[PDB]
Amino acid sequence: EVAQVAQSAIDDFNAAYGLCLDDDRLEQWPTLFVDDCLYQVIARENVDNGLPAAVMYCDSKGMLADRVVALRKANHFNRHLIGRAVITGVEGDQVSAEASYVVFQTRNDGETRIYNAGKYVDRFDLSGGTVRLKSRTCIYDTLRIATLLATPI
Amino acid sequence: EVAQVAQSAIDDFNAAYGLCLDDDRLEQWPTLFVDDCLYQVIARENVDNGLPAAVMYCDSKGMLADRVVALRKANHFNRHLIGRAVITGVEGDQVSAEASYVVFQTRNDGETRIYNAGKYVDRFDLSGGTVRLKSRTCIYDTLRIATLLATPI
Amino acid sequence: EVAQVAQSAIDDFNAAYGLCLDDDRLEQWPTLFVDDCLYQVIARENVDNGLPAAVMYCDSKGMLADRVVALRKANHFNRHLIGRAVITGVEGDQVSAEASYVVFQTRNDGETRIYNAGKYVDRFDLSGGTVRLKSRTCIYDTLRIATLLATPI
Ligand SMILES: [Cl-]
Ligand SMILES: [Cl-]
Ligand SMILES: [Cl-]
Repeated sequence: EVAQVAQSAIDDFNAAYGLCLDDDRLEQWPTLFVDDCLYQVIARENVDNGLPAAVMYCDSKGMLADRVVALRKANHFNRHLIGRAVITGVEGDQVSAEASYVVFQTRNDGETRIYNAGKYVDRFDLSGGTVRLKSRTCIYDTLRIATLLATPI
Repeated sequence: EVAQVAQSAIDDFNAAYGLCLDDDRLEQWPTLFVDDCLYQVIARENVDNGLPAAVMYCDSKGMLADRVVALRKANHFNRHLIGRAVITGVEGDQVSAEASYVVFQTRNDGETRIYNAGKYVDRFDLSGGTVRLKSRTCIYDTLRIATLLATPI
Repeated sequence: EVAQVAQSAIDDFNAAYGLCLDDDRLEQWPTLFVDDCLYQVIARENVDNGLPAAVMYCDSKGMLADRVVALRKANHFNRHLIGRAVITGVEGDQVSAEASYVVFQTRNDGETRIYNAGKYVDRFDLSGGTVRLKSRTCIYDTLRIATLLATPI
């Protein structure tokens, strides 16, 4: 029962996380994390390098918010499909999980292409009747990724 | 418990809806709607225009059935992946929800391409021990879409 | 309740099955099947031919293991997205189900492409407090598929 509850909570979180970004409700995105959080976007191969280079990196909620503010100030259509989560550990109301994802993007030419494929590797805080990310690492396969005014994965 | 029940009902509906179309069981498709229904397929940008042009439009079950009949009479391989649904409102046994989707298509050259990416915006009727669409709007990103003898999204 | 239990078991199985292959934990893959199993990969159109040609075929766990051994001995990045399962029959603790899937692949040029789209047609053994495949047929749309040292779908 407790397993089913955490599974559903995390899968609901991921569905709403994808729709928040795809709908361009970027202001909601930082609220899905705890204040003292970690969000990063790193290439699959870099997750073995001595110095894993993140191409997007936020080590506080303030940095998440800074990104949303900048994206609004210095103003494609995105679509996430996120797989069902695999829970990989439970220590009380802290739950680790992973879920595959693909972000599809449609630009001005009108063709929808695969923009970024990867998997989320997460630590969720399920305390206090809520579901928020303590840490999310987007471990990605696709080489080309936006480096200027990039919308979150 | 009631939330879990509606969530599961809608996610089961979407899984079976995608497989019905992909398997070419087109005769089942109109049965997934109530009689006095609305099905439409509209571009993301048109959902702000003064006159949102739908490229596929049915305002009764009779129109759904008319499409299936025509597709059979005047005879690609499709594959849907549908995200988990986000329930956006509940008024008794009427439930609104949204779910991301991508339809992949394989034509005679054998390459599988992204045909149509979007999100379903739905009103479900969960009354009377059943799950049927009152209305489904497929809000889509991908520019090119079939305009002759188009299979439903 | 029993329906919800089988649904969750199968959807959890599929999530972990995709991640096992994508993570290159190929040694886990044969363990997801019973010993006297059937795994095959067959083109959609061949599922009507008098002699349906399978392009990947294993009729025991020994054959599954033989493939993993060969892949290790004679050494792309893959990403599965698997749809929610539709349960198509239940005879005690043997359950038939189907689920759409797309395997995305990223090769040396760095572009992520659609490698293989299809649906799983499965017979699950849910006896003895466990979830294992009795048979899985991957019925696929995409023409080009690896024929040398192919990683499982
Ligand atoms: Cl920037
Ligand atoms: Cl027509
Ligand atoms: Cl081989």
